[PDB]
Amino acid sequence: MTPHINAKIGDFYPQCLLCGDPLRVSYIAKKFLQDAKEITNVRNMLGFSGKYKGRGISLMGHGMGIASCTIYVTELIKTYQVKELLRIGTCGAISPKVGLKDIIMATGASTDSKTNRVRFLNHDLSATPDFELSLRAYQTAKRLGIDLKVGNVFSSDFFYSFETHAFDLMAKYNHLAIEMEAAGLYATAMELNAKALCLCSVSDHLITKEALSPKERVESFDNMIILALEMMS
Amino acid sequence: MTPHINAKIGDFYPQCLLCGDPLRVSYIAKKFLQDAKEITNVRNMLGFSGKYKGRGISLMGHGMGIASCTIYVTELIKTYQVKELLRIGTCGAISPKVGLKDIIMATGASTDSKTNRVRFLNHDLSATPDFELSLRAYQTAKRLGIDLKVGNVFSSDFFYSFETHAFDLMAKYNHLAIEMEAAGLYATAMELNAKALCLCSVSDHLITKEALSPKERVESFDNMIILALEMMS
Amino acid sequence: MTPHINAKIGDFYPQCLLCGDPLRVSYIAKKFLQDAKEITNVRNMLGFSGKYKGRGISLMGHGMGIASCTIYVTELIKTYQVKELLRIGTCGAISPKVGLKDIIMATGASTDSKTNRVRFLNHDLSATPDFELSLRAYQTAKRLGIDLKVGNVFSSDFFYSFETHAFDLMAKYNHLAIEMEAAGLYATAMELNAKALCLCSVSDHLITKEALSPKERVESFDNMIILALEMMS
Amino acid sequence: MTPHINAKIGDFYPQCLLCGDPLRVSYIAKKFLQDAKEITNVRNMLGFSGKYKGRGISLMGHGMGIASCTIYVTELIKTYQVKELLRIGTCGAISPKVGLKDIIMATGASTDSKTNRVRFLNHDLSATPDFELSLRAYQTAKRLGIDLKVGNVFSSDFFYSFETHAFDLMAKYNHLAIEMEAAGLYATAMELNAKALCLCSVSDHLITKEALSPKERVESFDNMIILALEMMS
Amino acid sequence: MTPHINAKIGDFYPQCLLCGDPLRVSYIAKKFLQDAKEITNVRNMLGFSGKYKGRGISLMGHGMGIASCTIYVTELIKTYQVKELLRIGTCGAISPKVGLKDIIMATGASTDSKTNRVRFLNHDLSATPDFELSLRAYQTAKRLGIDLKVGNVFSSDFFYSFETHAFDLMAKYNHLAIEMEAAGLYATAMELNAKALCLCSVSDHLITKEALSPKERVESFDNMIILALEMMS
Amino acid sequence: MTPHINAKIGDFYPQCLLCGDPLRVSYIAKKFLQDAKEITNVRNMLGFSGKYKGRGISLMGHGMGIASCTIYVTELIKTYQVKELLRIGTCGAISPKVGLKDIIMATGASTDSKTNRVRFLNHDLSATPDFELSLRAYQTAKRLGIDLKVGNVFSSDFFYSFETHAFDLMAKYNHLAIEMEAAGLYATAMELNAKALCLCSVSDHLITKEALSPKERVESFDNMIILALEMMS
Ligand SMILES: Clc1nc(SCc2ccccc2)c2[nH]cnc2n1
Ligand SMILES: Clc1nc(SCc2ccccc2)c2[nH]cnc2n1
Ligand SMILES: Clc1nc(SCc2ccccc2)c2[nH]cnc2n1
Repeated sequence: MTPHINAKIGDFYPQCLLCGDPLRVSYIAKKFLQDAKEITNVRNMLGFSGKYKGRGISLMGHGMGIASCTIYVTELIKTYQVKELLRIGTCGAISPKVGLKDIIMATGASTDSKTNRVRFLNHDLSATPDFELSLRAYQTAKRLGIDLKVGNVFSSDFFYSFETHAFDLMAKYNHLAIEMEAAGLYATAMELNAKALCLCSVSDHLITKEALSPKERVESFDNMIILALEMMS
Repeated sequence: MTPHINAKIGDFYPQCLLCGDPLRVSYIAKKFLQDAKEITNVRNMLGFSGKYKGRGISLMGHGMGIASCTIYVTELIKTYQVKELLRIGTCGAISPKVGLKDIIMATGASTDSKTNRVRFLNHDLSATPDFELSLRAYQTAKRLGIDLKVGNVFSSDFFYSFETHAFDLMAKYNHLAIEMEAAGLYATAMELNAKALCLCSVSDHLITKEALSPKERVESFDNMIILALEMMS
Repeated sequence: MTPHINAKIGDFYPQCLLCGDPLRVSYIAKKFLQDAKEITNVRNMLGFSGKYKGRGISLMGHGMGIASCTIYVTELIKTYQVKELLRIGTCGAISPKVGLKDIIMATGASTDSKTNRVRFLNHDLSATPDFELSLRAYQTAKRLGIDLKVGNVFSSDFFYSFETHAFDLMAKYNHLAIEMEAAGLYATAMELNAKALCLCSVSDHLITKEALSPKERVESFDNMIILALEMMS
Repeated sequence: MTPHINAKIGDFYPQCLLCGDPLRVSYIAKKFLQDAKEITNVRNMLGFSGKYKGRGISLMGHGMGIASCTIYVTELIKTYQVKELLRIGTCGAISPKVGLKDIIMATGASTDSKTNRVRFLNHDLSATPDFELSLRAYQTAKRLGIDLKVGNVFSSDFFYSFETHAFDLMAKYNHLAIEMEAAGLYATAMELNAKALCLCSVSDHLITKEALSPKERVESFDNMIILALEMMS
Repeated sequence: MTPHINAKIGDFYPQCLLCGDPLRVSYIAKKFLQDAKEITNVRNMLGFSGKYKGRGISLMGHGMGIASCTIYVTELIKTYQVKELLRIGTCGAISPKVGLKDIIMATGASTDSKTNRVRFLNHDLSATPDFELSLRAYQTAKRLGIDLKVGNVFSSDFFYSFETHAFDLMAKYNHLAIEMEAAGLYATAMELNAKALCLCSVSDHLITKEALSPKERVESFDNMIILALEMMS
Repeated sequence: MTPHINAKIGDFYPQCLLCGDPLRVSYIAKKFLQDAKEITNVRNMLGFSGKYKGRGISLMGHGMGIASCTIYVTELIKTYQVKELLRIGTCGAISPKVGLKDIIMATGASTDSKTNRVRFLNHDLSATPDFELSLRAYQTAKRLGIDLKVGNVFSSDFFYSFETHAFDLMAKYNHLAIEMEAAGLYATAMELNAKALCLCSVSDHLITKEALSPKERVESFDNMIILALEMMS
């Protein structure tokens, strides 16, 4: 066991879906998995293992922000032997190319965090997902007829940004939305030689000023959840 | 009313005790408060309002990491009108000046985060608590017979550090322990003109490798809890 | 029409293949294109327009280094209306996952340059290629029987590195090879909403010290050239 | 002896008051100490030892700026065995919370200097005073009926700032005034395990545009001087 | 031989003139040198050796940007034994002190590159030329009656700057013009204990909006070329 | 008229000689000037005006450190209309190219300070002297039979360095000696369009550990003083 996960070694399948919200994770387990079992619950951060269309898959909450996400992903890889990590989170749209509830695949995660400079020689680590997972997401979305939006996200240490004046510049450089964990997921999976990808659905729109309720952030994104389950089967 | 808290405006008392672990918040509510009511539970991050010696006291979990802590503290101040925020938690000791079950009061929080540079003109923000609250902590601790250890902590973006070789230098510069949120708590409270303080309990020494027993950990944390509840009376 | 290119507006096809060495551009024009016409030669940096399997294709040299590459790519997009830019070249391998005559597709370009910090709010820009172009490269490579190696490259301001001790850490974080322009190609193309990609051929392994023979180098580079010309068809 | 102090070892008492201006130091010796002796004068930087209410106390000039202050404080601690260092300087008010000639106690010293990044792993050192000295200053001011203003100061390498547009932001983050040495005093005393505190009286007001003459900067601050002498007795 | 120069050891004279444009180098060889021989041509980057007034002198192209220039200068010094390197390039005027086609001697080369921080402890390397070469240029210009403008240049990684709003500030700090290689020439020659100087003629004026054609950038600067040849004889 | 200088406007001649030590300024006034009058003494930082060979010459102390030097130099230029500023002092040699009683002329001043980044867009300012003044120094030194050693110095915020292991790298890059103000003198004078230069005398070699005798130190410094006074004639 680890300080933040109280499952047994082997309780996790090698493929794991992730959300920051452990209640979205619980929602997915109850609605979409067969024979789902809760396998961890330290700090109320739930994780589960179950089956989708006969294939074992795990689910795990990763909390909010790069530091939190790095903790759980690090332990999932090094202790629990997880090989493929698919984040399915929420994000704030800053580009006019996307609308509320669109699903974005993050081809790269820019950041205002210092974590990657600390990791990577004080240089610019371009944090990126595994290409095969990215390809699988693209192909599965096409097979399902889901309009997958593809581009960079900006992973911030701030939900309440001090730099909103810079969002248009971010969008000009192909950042479709802002969230807070992808760059940490990506850099941890690069560190540890694991396969990771980040999808996020648009829960807030900074141009149109739209925002979903907390309940809607759990329940409104079945399309992104089903996309994730299909690509992992 | 916010994406991360679903309490009604007015549910929070203006004095709030915070922990990273929402189950520790739950423990405090059930064991130490009278008439405790759960008031928020988005993302399983529990908060409560109750009374201690007739005085209204709120409790809120804030998760792991500066970014997570900054979300909750910002919303508590700006939406729920919280005025005093007392963070309690455990911390890994790195200084020979502290030992097991010591309680540290952080009069400064250094960091490897980029957040305060983003907040503060790319310069060095000295992240400090409210002085009156620190004085209140010192006077209450003396009246309870607690020998408070006072110094800096180091707030890291990394639980699994890449710089363990630097702990000794940290200790030389009067950093007694490492944790992961104090600098964000303090910078947010300075931004927003609120009173904040961080106390942390030594259950593990990262240098000597000494660790408390599980019943000593419960006992040590209860002493902290009482110190915190007494200074909010 | 620009200080560095003396072609007439309209001389460039909207799809352009790029190399750092203008003599390699010349080699490609004479060996692989039909009706090739030299269209620019300022500073001896040659560019050409010709046809491959009836399709119009342009070629342009860009010199060595992010700053040099950014000049040419900017002018090609903004003045000559180039829309797709495929960079091919050699790169020094640093990862045990690649070997001699492997072809790498860079889905991210890290850097020791300050350019992307200057472009991007002093934060970390994740410099990434156009996803559709990368997918086109992967599908074309499979149809030609090429096993494309996909990962990051590190774009350095230094040919003669002062940080050779850091190559292993670079490789750990999924940097397969080092070159000197991809991060600038990618950042310029994101700035200007153009589609860009970088492929590089392994003729030298900087770790194992293995090197191709001069006829193997020609042979390896021709395979790249054909892959590039086929994806622009 | 040291390059910058020509006193004998043992000439300094373990408690020392500091000013940047050696003529304020001389003023204090003549007006407030019994049997004051000049004990050092290299570079015209005067230092003294004498008695206040029967208790031995020393005085020393530290010149202007972090670099200058670091030199004298370093030598006072390592060669002359000084244990408690109380800076009593001047500062420029940037916050509407304070007026001309108010006395500020610096709970922390933010800075635009690079010295603490050079000292502290290129991270953010939150430079802070010794808590017991801070407490003593608070209690002595109360006993004397002095209205001690308490908060952060910003220690700058610039008296003539290039960033006056940022002063309101500084004040929002609880920086009451700007001066040029506290962060260096604090970081040197943290380095060397000594007790330090910075008090400063407001000699310039950046909101009301007030400014004292050079003579007034020596002679107008008896209240802060007497506060210092009382807390050290 | 080196990867970027295919001359024999000894083909270069110890004194070498440099331009970024290998066609300006070729122009000088044909128009001004006796018995000029082309001695290198990798990547179309021409170099020559010939005689001026009986004295052997070499010429070499260095391409565009600090990274490119660093490659050729490094190899010229370490392999080809070049002792004195005189850059005679072009630049964009940002100061009202100079006009189109003025000749500037760069007493120092500021930069937005990270290369010197990577070279020099992450501190500020003030990149400067050899004083004796500077003196020789001053004296030769006086003997020839050429009005040599003297001050700093700013060496940028950007020809198309994202910071034009800062050019007036640059000019205030005695930066007469902007170019892209001097800081790299200067830092490489400091690294390797060689003598270097940068002269540049104004080919673009950012205040008056003037700009020369590509042909004029080769042919309009005989005065700077003859100055260079005279100081090296 | 300023917080740090109490001379009357007009008391300063437009040519000023500067030293960090005000007692050295005093020494020069009494030994080398005619009709010397003390004109300022705030903080014991003495300044004088007198004549040398009938020419009016001012002297001013500037203290230790870039921040201290910048205060005095700014006030001298902006309030007292000083136009030429010649700094003389001692410096610790770090290069094998210089030895005891050599005099160095600093044609560049590197630094570990953040001041020039704050002044100059967060980029690298190459801090350089006025060229005409440097030429005047070189011509006067030759006429007096002095073999001036010309190169960079390193201006540090630290007298007691934390980076002594880096002195050799400093020396490699043509830093002949270390001192603590030249970069600030030079940056202030470039900001304000004044002519400045720094000469420093080698009385200590920080590598070889050789040191002058106290009478050799007086003798060496007098030779400097005469060189300075002669170039201001
Ligand atoms: Cl950093 C980030 N920002 C947002 S919207 C920020 C936002 C804040 C205030 C007002 C409007 C919008 C997110 N929505 C889901 N994940 C997210 N991550
Ligand atoms: Cl950095 C600093 N600034 C000031 S007022 C700066 C100031 C400069 C120009 C005009 C008005 C005010 C101080 N007064 C006493 N100590 C101090 N330290
Ligand atoms: Cl960085 C640099 N910039 C310029 S003018 C830039 C410029 C760009 C766009 C429009 C007007 C001017 C140069 N001219 C010769 N060398 C040079 N180096």
